[PDB]
Amino acid sequence: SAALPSIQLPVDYNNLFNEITDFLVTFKQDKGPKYMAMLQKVANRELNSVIIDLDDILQYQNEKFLQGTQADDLVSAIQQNANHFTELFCRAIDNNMPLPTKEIDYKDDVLDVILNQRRLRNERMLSDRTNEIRSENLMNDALREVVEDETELFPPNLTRRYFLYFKPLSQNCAISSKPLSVRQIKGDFLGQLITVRGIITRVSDVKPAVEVIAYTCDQCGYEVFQEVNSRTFTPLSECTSEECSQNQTKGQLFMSTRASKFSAFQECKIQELSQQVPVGHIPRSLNIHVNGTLVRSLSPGDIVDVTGIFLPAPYTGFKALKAGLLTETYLEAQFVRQHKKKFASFSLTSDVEERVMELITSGDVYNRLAKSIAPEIYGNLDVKKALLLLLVGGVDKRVGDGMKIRGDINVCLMGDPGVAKSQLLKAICKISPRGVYTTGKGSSGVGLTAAVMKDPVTDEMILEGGALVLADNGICCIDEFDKMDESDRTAIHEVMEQQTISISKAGINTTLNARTSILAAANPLYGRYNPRLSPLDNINLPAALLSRFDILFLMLDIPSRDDDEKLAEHVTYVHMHNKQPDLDFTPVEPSKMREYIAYAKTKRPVMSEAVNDYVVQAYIRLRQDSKREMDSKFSFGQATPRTLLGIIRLSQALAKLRLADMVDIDDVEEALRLVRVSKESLY
Amino acid sequence: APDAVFGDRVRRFQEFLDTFTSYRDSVRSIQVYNSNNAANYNNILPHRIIISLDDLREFDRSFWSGILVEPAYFIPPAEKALTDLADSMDDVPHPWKLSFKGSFGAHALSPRTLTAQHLNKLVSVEGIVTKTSLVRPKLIRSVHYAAKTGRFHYRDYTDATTTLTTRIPTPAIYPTEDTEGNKLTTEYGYSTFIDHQRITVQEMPEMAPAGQLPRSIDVILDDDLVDKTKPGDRVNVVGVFKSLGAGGMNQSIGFKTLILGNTVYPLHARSTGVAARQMLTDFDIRNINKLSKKKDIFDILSQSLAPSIYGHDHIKKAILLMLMGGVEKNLENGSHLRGDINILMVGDPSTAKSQLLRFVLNTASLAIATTGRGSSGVGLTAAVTTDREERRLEAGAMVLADRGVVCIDEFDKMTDVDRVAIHEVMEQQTVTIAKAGIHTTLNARCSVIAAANPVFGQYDVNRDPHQNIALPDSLLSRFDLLFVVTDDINEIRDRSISEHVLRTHRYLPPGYLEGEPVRERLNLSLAVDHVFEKFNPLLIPKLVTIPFLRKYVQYAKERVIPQLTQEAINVIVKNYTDLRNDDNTKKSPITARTLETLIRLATAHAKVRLSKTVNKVDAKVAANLLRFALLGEDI
Amino acid sequence: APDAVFGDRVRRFQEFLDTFTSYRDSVRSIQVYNSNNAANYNNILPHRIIISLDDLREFDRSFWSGILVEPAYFIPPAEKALTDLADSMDDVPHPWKLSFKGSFGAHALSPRTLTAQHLNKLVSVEGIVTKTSLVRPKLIRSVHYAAKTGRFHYRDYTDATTTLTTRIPTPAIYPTEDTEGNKLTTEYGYSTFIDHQRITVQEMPEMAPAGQLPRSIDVILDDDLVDKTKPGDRVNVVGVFKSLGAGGMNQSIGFKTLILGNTVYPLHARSTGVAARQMLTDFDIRNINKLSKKKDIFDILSQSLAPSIYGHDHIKKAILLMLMGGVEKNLENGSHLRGDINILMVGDPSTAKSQLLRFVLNTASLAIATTGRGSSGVGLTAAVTTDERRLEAGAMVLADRGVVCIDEFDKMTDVDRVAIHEVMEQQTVTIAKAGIHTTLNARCSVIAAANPVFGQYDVNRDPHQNIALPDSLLSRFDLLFVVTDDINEIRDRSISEHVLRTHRYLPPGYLEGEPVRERLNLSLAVDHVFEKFNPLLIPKLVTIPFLRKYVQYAKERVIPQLTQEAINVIVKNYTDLRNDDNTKKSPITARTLETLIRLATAHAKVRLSKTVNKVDAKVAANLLRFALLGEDI
Ligand SMILES: Nc1ncnc2c1ncn2[C@@H]1O[C@H](COP(=O)(O)OP(=O)(O)O)[C@@H](O)[C@H]1O
Ligand SMILES: Nc1ncnc2c1ncn2[C@@H]1O[C@H](COP(=O)(O)OP(=O)(O)O)[C@@H](O)[C@H]1O
Ligand SMILES: Nc1ncnc2c1ncn2[C@@H]1O[C@H](COP(=O)(O)OP(=O)(O)O)[C@@H](O)[C@H]1O
Ligand code: BEF
Ligand code: BEF
Ligand code: BEF
Ligand SMILES: [Mg+2]
Ligand SMILES: [Mg+2]
Ligand SMILES: [Mg+2]
Ligand SMILES: [Zn+2]
Repeated sequence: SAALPSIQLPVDYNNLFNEITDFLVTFKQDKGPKYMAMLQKVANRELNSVIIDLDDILQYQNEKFLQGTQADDLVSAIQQNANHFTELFCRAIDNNMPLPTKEIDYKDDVLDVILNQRRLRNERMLSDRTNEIRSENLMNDALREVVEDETELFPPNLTRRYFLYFKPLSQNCAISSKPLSVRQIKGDFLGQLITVRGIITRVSDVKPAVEVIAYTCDQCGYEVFQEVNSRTFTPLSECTSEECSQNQTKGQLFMSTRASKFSAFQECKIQELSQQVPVGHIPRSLNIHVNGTLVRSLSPGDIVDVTGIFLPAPYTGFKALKAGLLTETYLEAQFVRQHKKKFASFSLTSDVEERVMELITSGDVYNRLAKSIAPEIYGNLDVKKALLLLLVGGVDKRVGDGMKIRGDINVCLMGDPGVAKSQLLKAICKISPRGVYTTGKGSSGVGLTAAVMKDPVTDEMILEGGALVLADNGICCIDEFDKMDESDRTAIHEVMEQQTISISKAGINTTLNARTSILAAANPLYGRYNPRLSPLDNINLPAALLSRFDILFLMLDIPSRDDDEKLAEHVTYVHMHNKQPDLDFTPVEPSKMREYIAYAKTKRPVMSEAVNDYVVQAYIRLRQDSKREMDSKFSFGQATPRTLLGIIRLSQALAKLRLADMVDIDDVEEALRLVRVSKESLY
Repeated sequence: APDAVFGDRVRRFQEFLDTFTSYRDSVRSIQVYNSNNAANYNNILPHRIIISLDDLREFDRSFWSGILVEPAYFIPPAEKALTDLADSMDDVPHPWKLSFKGSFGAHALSPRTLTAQHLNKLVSVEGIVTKTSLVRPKLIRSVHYAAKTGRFHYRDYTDATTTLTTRIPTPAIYPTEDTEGNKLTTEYGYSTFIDHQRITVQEMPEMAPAGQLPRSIDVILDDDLVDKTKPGDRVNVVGVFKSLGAGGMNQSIGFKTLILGNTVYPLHARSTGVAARQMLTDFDIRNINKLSKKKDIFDILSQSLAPSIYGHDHIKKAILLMLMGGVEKNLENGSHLRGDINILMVGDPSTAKSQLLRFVLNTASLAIATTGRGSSGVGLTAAVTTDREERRLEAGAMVLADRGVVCIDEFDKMTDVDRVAIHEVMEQQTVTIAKAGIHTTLNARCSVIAAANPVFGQYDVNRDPHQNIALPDSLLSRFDLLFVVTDDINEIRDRSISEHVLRTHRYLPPGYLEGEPVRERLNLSLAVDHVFEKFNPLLIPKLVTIPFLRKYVQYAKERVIPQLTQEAINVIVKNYTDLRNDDNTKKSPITARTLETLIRLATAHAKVRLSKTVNKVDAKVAANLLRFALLGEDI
Repeated sequence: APDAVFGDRVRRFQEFLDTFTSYRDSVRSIQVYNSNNAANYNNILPHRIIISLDDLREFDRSFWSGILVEPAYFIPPAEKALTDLADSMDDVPHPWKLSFKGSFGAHALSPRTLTAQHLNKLVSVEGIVTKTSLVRPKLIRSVHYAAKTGRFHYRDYTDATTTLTTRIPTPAIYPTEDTEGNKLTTEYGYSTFIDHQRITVQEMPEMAPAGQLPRSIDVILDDDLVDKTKPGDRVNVVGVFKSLGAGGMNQSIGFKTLILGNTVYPLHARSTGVAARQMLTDFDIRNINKLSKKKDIFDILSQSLAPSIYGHDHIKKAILLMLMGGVEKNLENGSHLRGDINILMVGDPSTAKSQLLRFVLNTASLAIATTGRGSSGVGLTAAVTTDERRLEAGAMVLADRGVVCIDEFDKMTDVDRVAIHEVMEQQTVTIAKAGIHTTLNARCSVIAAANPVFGQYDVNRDPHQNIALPDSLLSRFDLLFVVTDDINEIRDRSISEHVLRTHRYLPPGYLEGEPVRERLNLSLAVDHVFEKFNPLLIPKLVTIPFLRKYVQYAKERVIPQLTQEAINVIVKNYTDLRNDDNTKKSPITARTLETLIRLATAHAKVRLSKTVNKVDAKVAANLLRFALLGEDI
């Protein structure tokens, strides 16, 4: 024992194992014990994931401590050596696994039937050996240990289907609770359970990762399983089972993919946020190995607090730079919490139902939501309504023939410098769950190219998406629209209309799918608007591009002794107290905003005959009026078939805001009012 | 096996430590701070100490020379002595390590002069960091658990770069199984991992031989010294110049050489990312507090910015307010309100605009100097480098000038495309990449000052200012103060200028002779006698020394966080409304940015007066500055 | 590399030592004795302590079984704990080593039964020492000196034997040069050397099977254990049964197996070289003195020797005096005077001459039994091996300060008695043979038995024809007794009842018909005063181990001196013995005067008197008169 000394460590693992078993058996304060019920669910093949909440463990410890029984800080020990406790917990699950209440049908998946076969074979082996030893004629209490020693069966790891994950202790309980930036993940935290907060940039495709590879040796009829615990491994040549290694028979062994064990694997990559980066540095990234059923829970551009185990890996760089046992580090994901919930993930659960109806009962949800976005901005309310309509979005129509209507709004915010267009765009970026704040020129040139590159993890030549693809089903928030290269405007044409990007350059011959709603802020030609020039000559947008904008605000700056002092008082209040001036007003919290908007999105209102008759009359009068003064100094181009379609989209989204599931005349009247007042600031 | 000479050196160093009680006091401070932070939670400050090599040379020439020229044999005894002193001192229930500062004599080198005849010696190399390997932890001790026996086993690990002495090379294999043969499971979180970072120091371009390829040396930083600096900094890395490897002598061209890091000193140089902090003694803070009481404090400070330059007092006041800056405001919804003020100078040639820019570069804590087109739009902001080792991000000028100043010169010569990319940095104080699959928002909270001659060479009174400036209206809006200066031929003013210039040129530095040429000083300040200056080119105010002004700015920026008051708010609102609704052909367009800059200038003046609140006088002074900038009114 | 198991064993043994304070007190006594010895100079007890394994078994069964089964992992922790205890106690500004006594269960073996299954286990072997290597020093640390620098360098050596656990093999290279190439001058007198001796233990002849080759084991002794035994001793060596070397497993028939020595015990046995020392408690000393205050103490002790032997009271008194012995005089110039009493018993068959000799053999502190023709003059004195030419100590040399019991003295060859002359008188053995000129020292007292020449002592002929021995040899013997088996009805009867009473003797706990089992009685060399059963049935009879204690105490403590009243009595008795003719059984020489003085001194010893009085001289004269004249008062 000279080579390997020993240490007196405060932790004990058998007592902790017994505590773990007790907690699993007898935790029910959250129809019987919660985790026993979950295990029963898993036995019936209904569930393939087991989430052990550390909050439950803390509550169990605390309740056992009040009654008098001393309980070791199992939660602290998990927070210190989480990797070993995963094995402890899976062994405990195997020791308490309930019997299935429904047997194996033909609808069940292959892994379940293979595991059932393995369990039946293990039981048959054990019973056969027990029968043989009983017939040898030498009580089952003694016989069971002997049979277990003399038997060769399927190990528990290869007979379990559930995946096991932890959940960090919540911050409201008062180290896993505190979210840490990537820079603060030093070498001290290795092996613990930590929560890293940051943006997700790159997510690989789901590929099968080998846990244990199964070989078949038909000469001796044995299945041999080689565990794999690295990026690479080596196959076998001689059957290492007892007979082929012992007898003169040398059995050839072959791999079996179906019999082997795999796991869904994804090498994500989280990145530091702008708030966490210190002064003068640039964000750095940390690799995440998402494994098991947790795959596809992370997408690029997400802002998440991934909780996982900070495990080391052997050094993978150049050998010359190596000086000692250098270790590369990663984070094995356990639990993922999204800062901004996705719109496509909305379920009207009773609690979401109550927060939502409380918003409904507030009355005037449309105006309250409109004034809610960016409260620090004063007096720009029609633009806020338009942006809310942009967030809600119309209804996509795909007729049986194949025609597809956009169903999304494309808003522009042309106006003078210093009217808080960029701050409106940044606010919308805050409320919106997905959206890129693309701005300026040059940077956009490669942010829409979407070219092809090889992924390091799988060696796949995955295409890289630009800003617009990353903003799929989001808001593109393009800033400084007028100062941006014409080459990208050519792509913006097709993105706005067809919702897809067609690329036919060298190496790429595909058509990207980019369903996006574009918000554009820009200055007119010659900077400040000149009233002497016609609006079309001063907006500078070509008639094709301008047609795609459902609403094009003017936001002209016209000084006045009253509005100027109103704005000045508002801004000075915002500076002197970090809050909107309005005492009686209640700015809705952004989470409630997102929730209501998400509920609204599910509704898909349709049209009524009176509504479409009114819309047709409006379109006729708009077309004739546009034709009349198309050559005047107050012209706004010529109305196009899209202009009605925009009216349709705004009316449908307004109906979605009332959740009316059917459009009324008032919605159309408000939509026409918005479209008309979008141009009334130039008088 | 114990060694007698080792113990003798240990005793000598303990005697040295007892002689200079400053180090003992510093160790006590470290330990009490760590204990207090432990008690507060029922930043741990690292186990390190700084040794003044001058003090050691005074105490014992033999020991000082031994550390300097034979560090592998002298440093470990001193470290053990320090560890024993810490253990004895720590009456309250990981060895300590040394760090060295002082004059290294002939061993103060640069990566060009680092020849083999300095090997195995303590050296102090200075240069610019160019590469920083990402911090990869190193495994020094691995704890394993044996399931069968239920006991924990450990093994210690080491390599050549860990130990200054050459410990006997023993292979370090990982304990897969126990002595009895039982399976062993690794116990992370109980194993001890230590950080490790390789940084490369290149000779500074300020003193590199022009036109020749550079020379680089690798530095291995471990533990507390990791992540101490970033690429593009200036460092003074003192450490043992170790030589490693077999040198190819073993049957497989030279020996691999590197510097084991003992101390890293980020060095402040003009137009570099390293900020220039200064030590504030209680005497200095007392002087600052006393001087802040005067009513003419703003004038006194403003006069001291550019004593050489005659006049331009309003410009100097604006520059001082820029150096103080405003308070940036962050709200719950996520909106960020600019708290930095930008100044643009437009005027005739030889109006001392470039001189003011150079002084701002020379006096701010963190300033970056750029020219018109030498720093392109890629040079400013930031852009992806597409490095093959992949798609790294390189911070341009403005990102490196976070919480600092950017001194752009010849703003008019800038490309239109270059000035397109500057809008977001000016207003939103962020740089968005959104390029090549990289979506990032770097933080660039920089204050921009620019000088640019009018398009017609000399400002044209006959033409309107819109024709002369030729800058986009948005860019002019983003600039808080747009000063339009001129070279006007006036007898009295010009003869006063001549008097001042001839007075300035007739200056003899105190430690100099008449015909003695002035020797250039690099002045690489390290990021860590009276207040008033007797010499004055302009005569009778009291002018403060530039280092004292730097101390004043450093104190005011950190200590004071002013807040607005209703009294100041009324004045600001009245001034804003009067400016917006009165037409007097102002030089700049008047928008809500004018209100914002009124607020920020009032806040800056409040910071100058060291006031916790913004008062009426600050609002009046800010309005006066703005009116001087636009109308030209001066009272 | 600190270890948790090692530290826990260390603290467990420290708790054990704290529990049984006797070991702590012994360590304190050793320390204070060494300090006092250093104090007198402005012997050194070794840093060793004896542990009773029984107390360890009682205190901690697990640790006890660990020591016995796997001593490699248990003895070093115990030694470290003991060293820590000694350092802590030694507050006044070389590790301690550990030794064991007690029962070893199934590990108490002989060299025949040391099968390989006992390897790496603390064994207690018993046997006879055949070969002892020379006590050689072993280099463990070598202090060198660099002439140029002036700094002393040192290195520490080790080998598999000196440590129980296998250490990583570091070749022993003697430092000839400094690290910088400077020449080094070895500093003897500063480097440390440890005595090393190997002894071979062979199966004990008493317990060995007869007619089969013996089996032997090798014992490695170290430091204070060296030279604690003499070849031919019976020892109980306890230590680890370690196996050393690759044992041919590494390419060049078993493994080198030896017993590393932890403790060696010279085992006293019948007719061996080792003496038997009895511990004298203060209770024993008080009883001894109190019994010495008795009047007929000489009679009480003499009657206590052979109660099962009727009569021969004067022979018993002579044997008691011989066991006590007289004082030895070494004059300043160099001359030597014999201080031992020799006894010769010549008598008819079945007069108990041999049984008395066997009693003396079993009860003397150091006795060796020989027969006449079987043991030659080579067996007595000493012999040269010729193997180079080493001396083999014979019977008389081994019995120095002891007793030699020769049987069948009449049968022994004339050459043998020629050899025995000088040993009996001058108490030296001179070799001066084959180029080996040494004078071995053999100061022993001889008791012998011989039949009369005509088979029975026929009183019709003169004593000379019956004795049939040279006159000089009879002069050597201090007391010559002639015992005749004469028919007398009263005496025959009394003898009959005495012998019958002896035969119907029951052990304390044996059945009436149970067979009595013999025991070897291997006493370890370092209940009442009287005996319950007296076969002669009031004069008290002392218990025979108490008699051994009394003899030891008298021999050690008391050295009598002659006084004028005695001188006169002895002078007159010698004169009237010499000048009067009564047909004595022996002629009278100055040796008779020496015998009178020696018997007087022995009697004074018996009374524990620092001086010899008139009564002792009277007793000596009367005993000698009974010896020679055959008559008393
Ligand atoms: N209506 C307004 N409400 C609040 N702040 C405003 C308003 N108009 C302008 N501002 C302020 O003026 C500045 C202009 O912000 P920004 O969004 O960059 O303007 P733009 O993009 O329109 O040029 C900001 O400091 C903003 O807070
Ligand atoms: N008002 C002034 N006071 C002192 N020196 C001045 C003044 N105006 C110009 N100079 C001097 O004239 C030179 C030109 O100044 P510079 O800053 O290079 O001019 P420009 O405005 O063309 O950049 C410098 O040497 C400067 O010291
Ligand atoms: N006086 C006696 N008292 C007791 N037993 C005696 C006596 N004389 C002889 N015996 C017994 O007779 C036997 C012969 O004694 P032993 O010493 O062998 O005689 P020997 O003088 O021929 O050597 C022994 O068993 C001894 O006990
Ligand atoms: F001057 Be703003 F960014 F339109
Ligand atoms: F002639 Be200057 F540098 F504007
Ligand atoms: F017959 Be006996 F042994 F003198
Ligand atoms: Mg903008
Ligand atoms: Mg210039
Ligand atoms: Mg006989
Ligand atoms: Zn096989």
